[PDB]
Amino acid sequence: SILGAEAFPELLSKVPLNPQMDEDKHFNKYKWGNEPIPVNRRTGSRMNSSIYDNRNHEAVRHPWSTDARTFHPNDNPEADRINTQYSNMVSDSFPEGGFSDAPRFSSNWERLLAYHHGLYSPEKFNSTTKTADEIRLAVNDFAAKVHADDPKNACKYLMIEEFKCLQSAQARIDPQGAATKCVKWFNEWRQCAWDQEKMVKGYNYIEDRRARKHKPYIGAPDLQYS
Amino acid sequence: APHQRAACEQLHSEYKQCLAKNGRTHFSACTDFHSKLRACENMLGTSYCIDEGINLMKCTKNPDPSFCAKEFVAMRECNRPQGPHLVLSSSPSSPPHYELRPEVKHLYNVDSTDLGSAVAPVRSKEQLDRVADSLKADLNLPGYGHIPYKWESLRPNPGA
Amino acid sequence: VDAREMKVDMYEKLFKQAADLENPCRMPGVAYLRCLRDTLTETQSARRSSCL
Amino acid sequence: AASTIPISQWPSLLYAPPSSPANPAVEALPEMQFDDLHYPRQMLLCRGAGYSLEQCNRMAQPDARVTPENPAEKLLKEEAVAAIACLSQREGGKDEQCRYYIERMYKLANKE
Amino acid sequence: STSPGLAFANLTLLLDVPQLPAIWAVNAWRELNGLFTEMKTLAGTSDLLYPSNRYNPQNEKTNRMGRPRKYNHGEWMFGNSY
Amino acid sequence: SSPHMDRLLGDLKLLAAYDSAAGWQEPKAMESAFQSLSWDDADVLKALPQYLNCRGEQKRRVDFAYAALCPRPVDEKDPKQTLMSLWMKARLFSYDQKHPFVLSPFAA
Amino acid sequence: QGIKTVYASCRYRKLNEREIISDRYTWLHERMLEDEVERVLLEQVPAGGFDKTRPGLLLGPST
Ligand SMILES: CCCCCCCCCCCCCCCCCC(=O)OC[C@H](COP(=O)([O-])OCC(O)COP(=O)([O-])OC[C@@H](COC(=O)CCCCCCCCCCCCCCCCC)OC(=O)CCCCCCCCCCCCCCCCC)OC(=O)CCCCCCCCCCCCCCCCC
Ligand SMILES: CCCCCCCCCCCCO[C@@H]1O[C@H](CO)[C@@H](O[C@H]2O[C@H](CO)[C@@H](O)[C@H](O)[C@H]2O)[C@H](O)[C@H]1O
Ligand SMILES: CCCCCCCCCCCCO[C@@H]1O[C@H](CO)[C@@H](O[C@H]2O[C@H](CO)[C@@H](O)[C@H](O)[C@H]2O)[C@H](O)[C@H]1O
Repeated sequence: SILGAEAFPELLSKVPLNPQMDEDKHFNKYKWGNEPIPVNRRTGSRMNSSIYDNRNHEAVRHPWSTDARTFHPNDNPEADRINTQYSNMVSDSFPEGGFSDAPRFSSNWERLLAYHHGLYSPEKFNSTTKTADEIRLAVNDFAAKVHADDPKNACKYLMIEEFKCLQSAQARIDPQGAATKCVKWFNEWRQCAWDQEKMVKGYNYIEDRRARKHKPYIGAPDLQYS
Repeated sequence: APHQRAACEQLHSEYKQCLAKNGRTHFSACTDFHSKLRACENMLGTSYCIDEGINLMKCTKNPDPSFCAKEFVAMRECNRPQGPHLVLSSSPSSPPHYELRPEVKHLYNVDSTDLGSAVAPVRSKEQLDRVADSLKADLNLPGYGHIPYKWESLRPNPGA
Repeated sequence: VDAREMKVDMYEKLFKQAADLENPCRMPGVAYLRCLRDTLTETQSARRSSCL
Repeated sequence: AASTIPISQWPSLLYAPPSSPANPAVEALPEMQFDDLHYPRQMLLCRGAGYSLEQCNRMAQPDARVTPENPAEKLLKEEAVAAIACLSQREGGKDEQCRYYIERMYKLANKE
Repeated sequence: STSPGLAFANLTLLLDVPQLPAIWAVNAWRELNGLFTEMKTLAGTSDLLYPSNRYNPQNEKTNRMGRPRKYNHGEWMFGNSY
Repeated sequence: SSPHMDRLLGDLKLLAAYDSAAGWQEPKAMESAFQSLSWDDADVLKALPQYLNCRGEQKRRVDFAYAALCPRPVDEKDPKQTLMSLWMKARLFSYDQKHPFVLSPFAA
Repeated sequence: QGIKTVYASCRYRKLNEREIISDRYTWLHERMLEDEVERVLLEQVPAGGFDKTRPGLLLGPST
């Protein structure tokens, strides 16, 4: 009795699940070959990024022992990146399988203390990257909930966009890096909140008369702005 | 006296209705109701903000440089059900102060009941210097006033 | 009616600060308060049948 | 030709992906949903109503708010069944043995 | 007369001196609108009018930004809520 | 001795391969997958017309499972994708009508 | 321009006064509505007030 007879059609019919498998098993059904994803991009550890940090490009220090070999983003990518899907794009900034800095705690109180001091979250350390489908599902659920909360709100799509950008930047495993990208939509939402409030509660101000040189040149048109 | 309580509540509603119908410009027409409302107050231990509203109306047509702020806050604090939380201390002192009732001190983020003067300070070189020195002492920054380069001139402060 | 609007606004502000979008009861609470806003100019007897 | 997509253009890449031989319905990508809170919320609501765990599990039903169904499965029913029969008989359509049905379906769906 | 070196001035003149009547007309229209606004203000208004502002939609049932007034269904003892 | 499990896992692998080959622009590989996608299963063939006419709780269970496995909406114009989706749904329908699914975490 | 500027200065002074008073009246209106709501709420307080020593809802044992 053999194990898994009808379960390896990929092997029976030389069907590669990816160019890496194609190159390995020598099926040669990918016309464009394969450019291997190097190990520094397949795995690695979290690193400091800012140039205004002294330990820049150095691995992040944790209470537990950690391999300090870092994930290197793709800084000099090739001109042709035939697969421009999220699957192949995410590997340039994160490792699909997650970082290699996860702990195996010898006890429960060590885990407790790390969490209590803000140095561990399983959501952040024991996890992979999110697939495009998962990101879209989360975004659409959040959008439905926001619409149900209030349809006649102006900052709705702004909140949805900051959520979307966090999910796309993988804030679960890179919260600081993702906030660095989403704080702009947060700020726009703040502005829209003030604007909606001032439109609801009539808030206006006495505008001063028009300046003597409002137009730089007499022949120039003074486009009227509300 | 629940009958009397209901009667006076109806009277107060009628007074409000007449005052709204007349407007805050013509408010001297509804003086008829004071006779009964003051008796209501003296009987039921209740208040109705009569003098406060009248003073506010009178002031907002001939306003004060303060723009009737004290009248506004007085009316706002008097219309409260359980009584005013914030008051203006009656004092022989020249500058009056804003005081907070003790029974409501636990609702406000304060150490004492004195919330400061009810008028802004007067411009004074001495007070400015005092505040600046206090801030410098609290900061304790070695490097304040240091001038690495100054335009060479017979004048001590070139420009300024 | 103005005081009813104010009371409903207070309820909504309090409940929205209390319950976040991840909370399950947020949508039902907001829906009930929206029904109240819709039925302000009514009596409790007529509002119950609609908001129950 | 296919240039790198920076990390700032990924939100638009998710809802407007590039063209591929097997594209999704971009107009329907905002409609793909799969609620992870369905059964927890159902149980919470029922237990708050006052039912027991067994009653809740008997009354539970799968989520209907999922990704909509393809209208082709109802419009091109007969053609799809015929194509599947052809495939089952001809080993998956090797060396273009179901081109007939596949092209009929493609024409019906595309119309030039 | 003219010359190639005067192309700047020729173009500027040809395109601008015909606009001076329209500029003067715009100025006169602005003056008349200001006059009418001031006459209306003198006549009287429920809510104030901002003179140098583009549009003033405020009335008894409309905020100073075009939205309905909140808490305006009933009546108030001190009169208008504004 | 485990044909259902084997063919399920194989079909999943082939769907993944089709998606990858589409992303990498490989018609040869994706057609190889489509051809290898187990079209000669009598049980699924017999359940196909049953699924095409089912309705109600069974259909909702099967659609929930198919959204769990393949939530992305296929293009309404690609007959190959449509057919692979139909085949996977028919397989799930056969498994369900033999032994129904229990999708709730709460159960006993 | 000087005549217009004098007239505008007077008008702007009056307008500033009116705007301040109007905003403060709006503030007062809102605060009075809040006071009415509070007066109606205080009727729902049980006789003797609240028992601020214990929790309103006891939602578990203490063994
Ligand atoms: C040969 C021609 C004639 C030569 C002589 C001309 C110079 C006459 C002036 C002499 C006075 C100099 C003062 C000396 C005391 C020290 C102060 C000082 O010097 O600092 C000034 C300055 C440095 O200042 P600083 O470092 O910034 O520090 C303090 C500030 O200066 C000052 O502090 P502040 O910033 O707070 O002050 C601000 C404000 C203070 O002042 C003011 O506010 C107003 C001052 C203006 C007063 C106007 C007059 C008032 C009139 C009232 C009456 C009106 C009615 C009657 C008149 C009617 C008129 C018709 O502005 C000024 O400072 C004005 C200063 C002007 C400097 C002199 C400019 C001339 C440069 C040299 C020109 C060389 C020409 C070619 C030579 C050719 C030789 C081959 O240094 C110089 O000016 C150097 C002067 C050198 C003279 C050289 C003469 C030629 C010698 C050739 C040697 C060969 C080698 C040379 C190399 C090239 C070879 C080819
Ligand atoms: C010891 C003797 C002292 C003599 C004192 C003489 C005092 C003379 C004071 C005149 C001051 C006029 O000041 C100037 O006038 C014009 C109109 O008149 C104003 O108005 C001008 O600018 C403002 C906007 O910029 C608008 O009103 C308008 O666009 C224009 O008319 C200017 O805003 C003001 O800066
Ligand atoms: C027969 C009508 C009168 C014919 C003569 C018209 C001459 C008008 C040109 C004078 C210069 C006007 O230049 C500028 O335009 C208008 C006034 O016109 C003013 O504009 C400002 O005050 C006017 C009040 O009238 C407001 O309507 C306007 O919202 C405000 O921006 C500026 O303060 C002034 O600096």
